[PDB]
Amino acid sequence: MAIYEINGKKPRIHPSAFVDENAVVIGDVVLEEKTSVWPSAVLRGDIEQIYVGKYSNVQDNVSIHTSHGYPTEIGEYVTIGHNAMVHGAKVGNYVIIGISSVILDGAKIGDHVIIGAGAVVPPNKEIPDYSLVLGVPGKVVRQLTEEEIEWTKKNAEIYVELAEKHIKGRKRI
Amino acid sequence: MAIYEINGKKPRIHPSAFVDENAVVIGDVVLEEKTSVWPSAVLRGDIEQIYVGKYSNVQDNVSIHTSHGYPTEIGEYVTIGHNAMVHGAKVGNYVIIGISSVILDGAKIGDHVIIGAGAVVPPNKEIPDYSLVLGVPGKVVRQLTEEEIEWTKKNAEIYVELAEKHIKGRKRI
Amino acid sequence: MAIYEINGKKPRIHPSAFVDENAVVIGDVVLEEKTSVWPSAVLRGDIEQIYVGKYSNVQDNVSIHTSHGYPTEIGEYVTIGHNAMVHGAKVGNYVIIGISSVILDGAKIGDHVIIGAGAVVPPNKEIPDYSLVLGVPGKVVRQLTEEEIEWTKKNAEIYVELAEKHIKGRKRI
Ligand SMILES: [Ca+2]
Ligand SMILES: [Ca+2]
Ligand SMILES: [Ca+2]
Ligand SMILES: [Ca+2]
Ligand SMILES: [Ca+2]
Ligand SMILES: [Ca+2]
Ligand SMILES: [Ca+2]
Ligand SMILES: [Ca+2]
Ligand SMILES: [Cl-]
Ligand SMILES: [Cl-]
Ligand SMILES: [Cl-]
Ligand SMILES: [Zn+2]
Ligand SMILES: [Zn+2]
Ligand SMILES: [Zn+2]
Repeated sequence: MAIYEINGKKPRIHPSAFVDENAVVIGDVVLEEKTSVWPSAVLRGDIEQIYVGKYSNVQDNVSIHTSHGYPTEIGEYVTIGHNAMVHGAKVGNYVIIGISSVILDGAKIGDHVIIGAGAVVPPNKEIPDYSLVLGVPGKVVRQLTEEEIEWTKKNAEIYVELAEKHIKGRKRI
Repeated sequence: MAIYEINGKKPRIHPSAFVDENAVVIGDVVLEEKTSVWPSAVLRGDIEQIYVGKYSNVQDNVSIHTSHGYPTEIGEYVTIGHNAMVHGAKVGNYVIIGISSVILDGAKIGDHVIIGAGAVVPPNKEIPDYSLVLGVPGKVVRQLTEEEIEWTKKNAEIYVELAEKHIKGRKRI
Repeated sequence: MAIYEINGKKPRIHPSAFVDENAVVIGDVVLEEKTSVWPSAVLRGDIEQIYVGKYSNVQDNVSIHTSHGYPTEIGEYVTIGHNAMVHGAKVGNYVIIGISSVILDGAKIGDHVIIGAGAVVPPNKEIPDYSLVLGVPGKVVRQLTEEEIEWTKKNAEIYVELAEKHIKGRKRI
């Protein structure tokens, strides 16, 4: 994307990662292998670090930030849905963060979790593995089905391929 | 906006359309006559096509995407509110998509419909004509009034004029 | 940010304000001393004026707009959270607009108010001072605590310092 350093920090971006030139990555941000950051997404690492694990995607118009003492750590095969916002939270592996949802400071999202579109996970809220979270404040309404569990990985894999397609075939006109 | 092709697809944009240079239009996207795409809006046509009918506007920080087998088709005189997100859905004519609302895959929004701000239309949800939709999950709470019906067109017309004003009078400083 | 005039209006920006180059400021917009506009934020002053008072911040992916007869006026020490949207509303001093929340036309937000993440303040809704607002439609659920009241200022002060850090230490790479 448009990539920036701020005072002593430069983003650490794996060569295989896709960062749309219209995305904004600033400071203390780590993007691992096969990650992807889409148009208009903002990863502002000007306070605590923002870490994005392997095979994870940060979709269009998403914002990721932190609070003092609350870094944002994202696991592997994580899908951060369009227009969602993650703030100073810990997100496990195989997690689908719903479109336009919000994850607040201190929250701990387990593995194989789906956060519904528009849901808001309150500060310090701990979400167990295999949970479906809906509402504002977000509640665990039930456990995921086998189909949804397979989807928590599939969604991310689709993006890994999409990222490569953009890396190789995008052309500004 | 910042316009891009991806592998064999180039956006088809009508000469009268306004696409803010800060918007992002990629791939298989069709923008008809008198449409407008505002700052920070993202129309990513990298899977299925995104079609935007005549006199329709896609406001600031909006994201439009699709899923395999689920293209996004927008009708005429449609207002896609600031920060809203439309994903693989069919939207009819004279529809006001509320600010920061979400329309999910397979949804079919009828004509002369108003989706409230922050509402979430679930996947495959069918919304009848003349409906007011509120909530998460979005429910049809009542039919529109005559004033609201006239507004479903007026809102779009205001934007058609606004688009022309920007086309002719915008200047970067 | 990317700054623009539209027909006779040029933004009035105080020398001390920070406007990220990835933000979009258009037309009739006033940004006072020590204000800050972050990446992907959009302040579109193409209808009525958008005024942002001293020490206030407009975070990443936020959109601010107006309606005919409804300008947007923001007071001092106001924090407009990531991905929030303010439309033709009046916001007082020491107000925290929650992440991904929505403030609609004609709304009047009092001083020392916290709007919860994802909440939607309905058109013409008046929120009294020292209120905590939650829900859709947004309701005053209780008065703020002393800690929250001190936070309504602290949040903004953190940003004033952050803005200066970016003004002096940002570097594109
Ligand atoms: Ca390695
Ligand atoms: Ca944006
Ligand atoms: Ca948003
Ligand atoms: Ca390969
Ligand atoms: Ca024609
Ligand atoms: Ca004309
Ligand atoms: Ca002064
Ligand atoms: Ca100083
Ligand atoms: Cl729970
Ligand atoms: Cl219904
Ligand atoms: Cl109330
Ligand atoms: Zn923040
Ligand atoms: Zn998508
Ligand atoms: Zn508007």
